[PDB]
Amino acid sequence: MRLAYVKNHEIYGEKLLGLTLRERIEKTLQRAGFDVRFFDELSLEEAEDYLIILEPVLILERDLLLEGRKILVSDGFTVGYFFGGDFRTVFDGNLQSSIEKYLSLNNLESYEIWAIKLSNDNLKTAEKLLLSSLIKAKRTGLKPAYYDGWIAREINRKVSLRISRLLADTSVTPNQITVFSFFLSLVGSALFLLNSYLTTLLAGVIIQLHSIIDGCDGEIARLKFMESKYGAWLDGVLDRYSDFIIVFSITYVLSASNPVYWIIGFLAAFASLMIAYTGDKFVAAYMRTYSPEGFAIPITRDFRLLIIFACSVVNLPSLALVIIALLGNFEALRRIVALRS
Amino acid sequence: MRLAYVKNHEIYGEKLLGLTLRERIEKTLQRAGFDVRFFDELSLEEAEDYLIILEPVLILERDLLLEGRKILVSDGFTVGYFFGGDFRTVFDGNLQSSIEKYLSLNNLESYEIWAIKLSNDNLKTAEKLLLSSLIDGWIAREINRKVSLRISRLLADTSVTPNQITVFSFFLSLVGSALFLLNSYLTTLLAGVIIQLHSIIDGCDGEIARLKFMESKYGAWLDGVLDRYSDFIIVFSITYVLSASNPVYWIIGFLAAFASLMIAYTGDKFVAAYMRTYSPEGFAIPITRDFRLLIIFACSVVNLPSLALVIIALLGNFEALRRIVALRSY
Ligand SMILES: Nc1ccn([C@@H]2O[C@H](COP(=O)(O)O)[C@@H](O)[C@H]2O)c(=O)n1
Ligand SMILES: [Ca+2]
Ligand SMILES: [Ca+2]
Repeated sequence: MRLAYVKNHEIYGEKLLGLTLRERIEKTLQRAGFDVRFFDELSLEEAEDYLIILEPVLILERDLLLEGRKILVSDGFTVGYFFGGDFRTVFDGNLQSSIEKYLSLNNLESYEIWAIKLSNDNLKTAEKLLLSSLIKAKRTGLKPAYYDGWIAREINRKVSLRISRLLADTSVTPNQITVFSFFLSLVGSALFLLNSYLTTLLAGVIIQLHSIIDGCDGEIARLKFMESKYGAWLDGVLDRYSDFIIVFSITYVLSASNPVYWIIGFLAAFASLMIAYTGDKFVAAYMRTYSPEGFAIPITRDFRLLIIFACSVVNLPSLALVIIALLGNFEALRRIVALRS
Repeated sequence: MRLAYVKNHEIYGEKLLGLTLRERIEKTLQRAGFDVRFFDELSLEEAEDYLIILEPVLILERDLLLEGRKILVSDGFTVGYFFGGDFRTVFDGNLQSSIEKYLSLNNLESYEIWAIKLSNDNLKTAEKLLLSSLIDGWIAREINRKVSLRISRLLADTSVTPNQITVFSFFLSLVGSALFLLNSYLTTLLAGVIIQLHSIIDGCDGEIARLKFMESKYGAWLDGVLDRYSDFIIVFSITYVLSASNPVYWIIGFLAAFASLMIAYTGDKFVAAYMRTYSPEGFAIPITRDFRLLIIFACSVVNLPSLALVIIALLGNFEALRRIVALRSY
């Protein structure tokens, strides 16, 4: 057992994006493997490790790991104290004094964690930073199947985070967003079948909307601590259905004009599914996030859907199939070669 | 650090399926987290734990776990002694005496492990049991393994690696696919046979990996990836030929390919998300890879590969859907 002692402050009672700052620090520290104790006056109980947090803080990092004596800091400011079990031998019933003594006996290295000290002044800033911590990027401490591609990071998350901000104050769940997003991909696919510029343009727009909103399920999951194994599985599975059905619809319409597009469609669908499969099979076999260093063809899902959108607005959905088939199949083969080392 | 002391025996020098019995017990005990010491006369070094093996044995368990002092037995026969660090406080330079003493101070429980005591008599039996200890579905396990183990038995005494088998297996699937493209009953029949051969041989990579301690993460990744390529290319080849007679088969082929890929994806995504093997506890539609290839083989021998596409498209898509619903609880 590891104990996290958190000193009470009235500001913890304030709600930030659907949860009190109190439950936020509680849930983050629990995820980090600590039993939490809020206190006005500290009474020390037995544990292997002690984490002490005196000033009100919002922890933004996702995968906090605490091994060995350290002082936790955020931009030079002390966030909390991580003391060893031997703190018992020092504690004299006065917290202020006992910390002073323990620090004089030890030479604690400072350790940087992503956090923001809470004040009545800067909650708007806390909100902005909390939202920014929801993206799938190694910078946040998250450890997903794989991280956001460049389009996701610089285009799509900018929009979806603003949607998630509004959803945070509702009862909407991640699984509901995942299913709704899947449904949107079906609407887009149906629009392709109507075989006209107007509906093809609309299909493209709705597919890019789908791409954006598909980021909200993960954002809300992380934002309200509603992540689940099934949720991660379902989101991946339905994204595969979406990718296939979108290509199927475009291919089906085009095949009336030239049967050669069945071949291109087959290859585009295969490529789309295999970019996802090579990544998830990596996680399955290696038990770590898939995240290659250096060169890689940008043909992850955020790119594929943007390409479908762009080609659709100029009424050339056929071109999207060609690009995905080419780029996607080359990237899959490249991944095979690159991973051997 | 934990030390495994293994008494020398001439029988350890004999090769069993590509490795000496010495190398086998060494690698098994290393995998289990022990540093190995072969000995005629025992000299004790410092460690948290001691494992002592006096009689020549082949250990068949792959994930051996030793927590707390025990006597290791196989069908009542003592395989080895697992003593605590305090054995140091007892050891007097004579192994026989020290074991007697340590056992009189302790009341060790017996712990059952899968192993076989080695003699010049039962090495044929050792080979059979070792092959049997090497672990896509019920067809794979209960039909195909009967043939693949016999192939793996022969490959074990060569330098062939799991990755080489995986790539050769992939190549066979391409040969089968090419045969479908030639569009005649004879070549469709041959395609079916080669696809089932591919199914059988594809299990050899895992057998050889475990048998020769050559498992790797990349090997597991590569087999899965190339199996997806194979499933797609086989269906593509059948569909392409059929599309000449009726374009509706493009649709069925599309659905058969998707189904094949999604059965694999739902399974591997499960491992990625849950960090456990995917294994339903009750009913499931039998449409894992071993079944799919058998269906293609069977339909091909009566010149109806089109029926294989319909069956895979139907069973595979329903099974994917079933998994979605079922896992909402699991
Ligand atoms: N229904 C959902 C959707 C996403 N998630 C979480 O979000 C991750 C995916 O993030 P994105 O949706 O932002 O790409 C999943 O792997 C899982 O950790 C979830 O837990 N339940
Ligand atoms: Ca999503
Ligand atoms: Ca396989």
